[PDB]
Amino acid sequence: RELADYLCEDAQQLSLEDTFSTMKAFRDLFLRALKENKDRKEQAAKAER
Amino acid sequence: VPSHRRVNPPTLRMKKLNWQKLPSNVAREHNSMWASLSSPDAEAVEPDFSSIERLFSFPAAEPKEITFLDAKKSLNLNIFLKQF
Amino acid sequence: ESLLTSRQLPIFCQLILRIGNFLNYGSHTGDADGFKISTLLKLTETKSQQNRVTLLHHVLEEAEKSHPDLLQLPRDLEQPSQAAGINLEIIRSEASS
Amino acid sequence: TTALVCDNGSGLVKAGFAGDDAPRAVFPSIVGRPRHQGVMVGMGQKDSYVGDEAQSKRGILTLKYPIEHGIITNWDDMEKIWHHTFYNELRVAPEEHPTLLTEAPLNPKANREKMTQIMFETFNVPAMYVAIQAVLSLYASGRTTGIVLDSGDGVTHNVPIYEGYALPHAIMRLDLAGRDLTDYLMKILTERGYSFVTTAEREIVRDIKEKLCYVALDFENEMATAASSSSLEKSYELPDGQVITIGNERFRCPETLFQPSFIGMESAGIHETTYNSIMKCDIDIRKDLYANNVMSGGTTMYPGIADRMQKEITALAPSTMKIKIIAPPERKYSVWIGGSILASLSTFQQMWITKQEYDEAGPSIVHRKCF
Amino acid sequence: TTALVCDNGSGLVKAGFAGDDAPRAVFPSIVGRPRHQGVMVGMGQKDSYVGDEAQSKRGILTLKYPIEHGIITNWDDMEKIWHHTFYNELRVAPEEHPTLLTEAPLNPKANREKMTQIMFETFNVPAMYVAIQAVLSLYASGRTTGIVLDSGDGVTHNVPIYEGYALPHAIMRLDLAGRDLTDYLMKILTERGYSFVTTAEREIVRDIKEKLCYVALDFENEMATAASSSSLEKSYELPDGQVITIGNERFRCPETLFQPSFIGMESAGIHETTYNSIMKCDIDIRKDLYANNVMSGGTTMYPGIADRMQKEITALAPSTMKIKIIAPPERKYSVWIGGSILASLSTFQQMWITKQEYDEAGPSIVHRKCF
Amino acid sequence: TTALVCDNGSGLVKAGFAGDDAPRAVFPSIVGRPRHQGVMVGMGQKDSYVGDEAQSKRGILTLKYPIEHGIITNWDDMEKIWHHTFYNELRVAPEEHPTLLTEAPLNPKANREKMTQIMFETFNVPAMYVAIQAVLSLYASGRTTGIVLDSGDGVTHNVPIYEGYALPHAIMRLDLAGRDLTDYLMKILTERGYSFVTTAEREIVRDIKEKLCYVALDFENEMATAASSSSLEKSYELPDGQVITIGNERFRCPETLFQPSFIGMESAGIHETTYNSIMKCDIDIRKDLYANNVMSGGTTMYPGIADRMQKEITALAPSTMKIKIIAPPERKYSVWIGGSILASLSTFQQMWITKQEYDEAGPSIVHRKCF
Ligand SMILES: Nc1ncnc2c1ncn2[C@@H]1O[C@H](COP(=O)(O)OP(=O)(O)O)[C@@H](O)[C@H]1O
Ligand SMILES: Nc1ncnc2c1ncn2[C@@H]1O[C@H](COP(=O)(O)OP(=O)(O)O)[C@@H](O)[C@H]1O
Ligand SMILES: Nc1ncnc2c1ncn2[C@@H]1O[C@H](COP(=O)(O)OP(=O)(O)O)[C@@H](O)[C@H]1O
Ligand SMILES: [Mg+2]
Ligand SMILES: [Mg+2]
Ligand SMILES: [Mg+2]
Repeated sequence: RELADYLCEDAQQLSLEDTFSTMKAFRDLFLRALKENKDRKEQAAKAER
Repeated sequence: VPSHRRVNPPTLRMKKLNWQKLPSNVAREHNSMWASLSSPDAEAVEPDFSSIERLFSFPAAEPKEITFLDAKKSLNLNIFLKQF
Repeated sequence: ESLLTSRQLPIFCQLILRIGNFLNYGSHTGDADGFKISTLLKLTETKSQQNRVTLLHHVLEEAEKSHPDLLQLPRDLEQPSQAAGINLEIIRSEASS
Repeated sequence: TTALVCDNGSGLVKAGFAGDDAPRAVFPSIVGRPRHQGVMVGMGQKDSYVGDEAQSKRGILTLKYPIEHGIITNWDDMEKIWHHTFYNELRVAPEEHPTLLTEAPLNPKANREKMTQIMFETFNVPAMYVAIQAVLSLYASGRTTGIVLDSGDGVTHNVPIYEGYALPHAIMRLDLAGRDLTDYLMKILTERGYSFVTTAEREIVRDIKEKLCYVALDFENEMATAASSSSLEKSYELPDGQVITIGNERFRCPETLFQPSFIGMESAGIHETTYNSIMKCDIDIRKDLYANNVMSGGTTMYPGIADRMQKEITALAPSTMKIKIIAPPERKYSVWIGGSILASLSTFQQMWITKQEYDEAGPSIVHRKCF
Repeated sequence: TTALVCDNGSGLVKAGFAGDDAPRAVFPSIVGRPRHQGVMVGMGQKDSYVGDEAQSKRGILTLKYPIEHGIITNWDDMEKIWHHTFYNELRVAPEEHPTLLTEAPLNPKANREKMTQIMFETFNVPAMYVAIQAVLSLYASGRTTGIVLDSGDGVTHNVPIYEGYALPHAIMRLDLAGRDLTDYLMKILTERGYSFVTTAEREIVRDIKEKLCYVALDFENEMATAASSSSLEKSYELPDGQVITIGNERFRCPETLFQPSFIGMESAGIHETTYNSIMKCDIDIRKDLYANNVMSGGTTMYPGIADRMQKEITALAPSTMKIKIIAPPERKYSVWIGGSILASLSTFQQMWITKQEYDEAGPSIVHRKCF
Repeated sequence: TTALVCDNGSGLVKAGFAGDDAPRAVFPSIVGRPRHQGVMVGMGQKDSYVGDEAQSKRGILTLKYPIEHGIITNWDDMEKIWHHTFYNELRVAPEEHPTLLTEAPLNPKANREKMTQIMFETFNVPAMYVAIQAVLSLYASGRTTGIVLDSGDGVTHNVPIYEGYALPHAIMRLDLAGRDLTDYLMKILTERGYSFVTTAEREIVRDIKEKLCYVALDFENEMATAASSSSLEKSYELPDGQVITIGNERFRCPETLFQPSFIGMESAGIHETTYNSIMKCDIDIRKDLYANNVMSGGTTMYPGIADRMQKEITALAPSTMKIKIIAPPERKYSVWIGGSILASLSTFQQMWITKQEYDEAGPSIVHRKCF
């Protein structure tokens, strides 16, 4: 109920499972974005070399 | 204090990030995260709008080694020759 | 408890809200006081002109220089990631039975 | 005495008594034979495991499905299946109890001939009947009119009935159901690296399909969501302790029912099958068939199939008539339940196939008595 | 200037030159589009095979028939069929030769409208004529009076003509011919287990129907002979080498012509259609229509249809008047032969539909010029 | 610019230019690392030996195969394999040469993702393509239609093609080829007393299998002949000077292709895979798959395999139709040869995956541009 009021969702329609799945996908996209940025910077440095 | 809404308009046409917008009265709850962001003492990050406007806007409208052979037979001859 | 007491997640939500308020000006979606949880999934939709850099990659590229504490953000979201896929109803029914 | 209902479907055999609300003996229809070398002598090493024992011991077995697309290919295996469901699971004497059987329409006749001959000469009942599954589903629904789509594990068939009259020319059979979905899920699970090649792994892929898969309301938007983010991915635990995670294959697997070209079949989807079954009937009854689309079978256990079915039929039908999908929560066993309705009716008691009729007419009375 | 005669029937396009006795180009009217994935680059992979090439490569193709029950459903496919029969088969310029056309009676008018529009705006001839097929069959029969039952692949129609006068109110149409027989034959072959579901397999069932099926002289006695002894059973060789055997299905397939309730139609048989077509005429002219039952079409190519037709009409008609069936051996091409007779006639030259008449009158002169 | 063909199979990398007859660099794909303590200092002791140097110096090395059943497990080893086959074998710059790689069907997609990403970002090309090996074998055979059985060192896969059209639902994969034959021969040479346990001894058992083994025409008669008299026994000389003599293991070892239950696999043999791949297709092409059984790969190089597989398919197929195995004398390198015709084809030049398209579309174009 506190997280339903926190994320401004309907309390009778919030499920914790899709909330945590959205956070799981957001963390996976976060790590994939960091990995792609690191690979892009490494390949740009290798191309400049 | 509406610090999040105090953003300058952009010069160029921007690619629309689609989202499901909340109602305002739902966002002004007591336990709301956006209510804690609406306090001016919270930590705010100033974005660099110049690079976002730069990138995510819409776009607008010699004879060294001469040979008489072809390259396939010449490279086959190079493989044949360089093993000697 | 980690979602309710996260420090960097409201920082990132105000950052994406300011970027969207820049980015969706002149439309019905602009001038928003808040948005749903599914906005973070669609961040790879906004591509650059070269179709190489998404908006998430550029936000973390800017966050690597100016505000590195946003890179502490998977630590707060590790326990939601571990908690995902757990059905509360079946374990509560098993405990009640 | 009290009659028996034995839905001997392609995937799961559901047997039980008449006048009951739930099928007492539900177990899958497989025959498991050992393929490795037995070294420990004694302790009763059976050469053929049938039913739940084949399921529990499947790591050392070759599992054979005796029914393929509603057609019994192996008859000794189905004799073993009938022996297990009569003597071991239900624990009944078949010579003093009538037994109702279920069959898909547009079946080869010699299959019905051999079922009649075996059930009167090996499992010799006092009486029996062979019934269309869609009529039993409509009798389970408690209504007289409607069109029934029934999709088991081998056969997806559409039968429309108006006021107790079934139109035979509008009955449409499609050989695409849950076993083809399981084989297509085997084919698409190799993209993620998970190799499932054995017959034992077919049950694991079937359990993945039962527990995690769902019918998408819009397929292209769900592909766009799966390509964008990994939010709808879900994890499953294998019996060796390995944890897999699947994404778009949750809804690409049941989409073969709506798009049969995934597995190479030229035929149209089940919504087009339903619509062509409606349009082959008379014009005066179609309004009754639009509002009473009854679904049955375990292939309609995906929790997104009714809204997709209503959306596709509402796109197909004219908009001035109501589309309503009758999807009860117990439509998995409804083929059993309406049989338990039909075996307990007083008006059914003269419609039995007695032993005297079989003895005077050979195994040919099933073509003239059953529909 | 030699005219062209192009019978664009439902079954097979039969085109050729006027004054000849046999048509030069007989080829089936299908359009075949590939459905699987092409991997081999180059060598002219056409996206649509038309005619004989679609027949000879049908194992990788979806085949579409442009005509359904005498009505052209798909028009781009018919444009491809007309381009194939003009440019590839006869190899003639259409703009220098007239081209006769054939049409079933009780057709919706927009088919004739779009026929006129395409033949004067895409395949623009100096002249054309659209004719009733039964009138052409009577012209090839060489007699002025008679009633013609013409049964193609989509339309079975009865037209009586007395002394060159065709009575319009007695003309009858029934939407039951050879494609519906092929559909019913695919339905009843599933009793013996041979599942023919694809569009390619429809041609195999059509070849089975052309080679093996026949009209029974009595139907219940042939049930007695077929059920008693296996003397009538015939084997057929499939293109994969498998050999099938069919029994009573040889004569159950054409009896849909004499009993339309097999495929769920309320209408009466073709003999009752002929008797009601004769009885709707005047009482004076019924005697000549009894003695001149001319028949045409490929559906009249079963080797038992004339004696059954004579038996049913002689049972229906009063016995004092003579019943005779006129069945020439070349009645398959008799529509083309009658078109070649009518095209070469000197009195037909003022009856042409010219380019100038079309330009002054729109595509509406075909209703007032033709019958 | 000339193109490169590089069949990077499980066992032997076969690489060369386009338009050439024979693959110039044929060498096995192994990475060898030392496992003992080196006491001498100086004169260039390398930490990793790739190719023929690992074969010559194998008595002090652990050899690792980077590819297992067509799926690359170790990627730094495969990077070194590609580095050796570009820089040291062909002596070419990959930045100025297009490259056609081969791939087995039903491969995991992330394997193709990593092939595209490493091939475009370590050895960055102007263009590169990933093809199916069976399509290249049909290119080498010089015919358009046929079923191709390819059997390399890790994957035996069956793909049927008719008139340029591969049927994707009929493609079958079996993870049984020459490496599993080598491991089974290591298992069964222990019966005669010869012990082989190391990775270097796998090469000696592979040389025994390449030099002495042959496919029996009839297995039971050959077992009876080898048990009766020692006429089938043959001798071989080891590098330590010991002379071995083997009997039934000459034809028990390739029999695992026809009997996969020798190594504990549930799946059927290659003849049943070929027959089921033909029977999964549409019917009208099946005759053209019987006369064009194209074989490829080094596993089908035993001098008894064509007559045996002809016997097995002729037992399996209907007898009214010809079976013809297309077994060329150069079927070891036929994947490379058909890659050389496809690389030299004029129409193939639009189907390259250019570097610009890779930069625009990420590493995702290889799912949609390739097969
Ligand atoms: N909860 C579920 N979710 C999705 N699919 C299911 C579920 N339960 C069963 N199924 C599928 O439906 C089939 C059961 O339908 P049913 O008509 O009982 O088959 P049968 O009677 O032929 O054994 C099974 O083969 C299974 O693949
Ligand atoms: N020898 C035959 N025996 C039986 N049926 C035939 C024979 N030849 C053709 N048919 C059937 O008759 C049809 C051809 O009739 P046709 O007069 O060409 O019809 P249409 O011209 O309207 O297409 C074919 O579809 C075929 O099924
Ligand atoms: N002459 C031969 N006789 C029998 N087997 C052979 C012969 N030559 C090669 N082989 C076997 O076939 C394989 C070669 O097939 P190939 O397609 O080149 O494998 P890869 O391409 O994966 O290295 C080798 O692993 C070897 O075991
Ligand atoms: Mg069922
Ligand atoms: Mg005709
Ligand atoms: Mg290979």
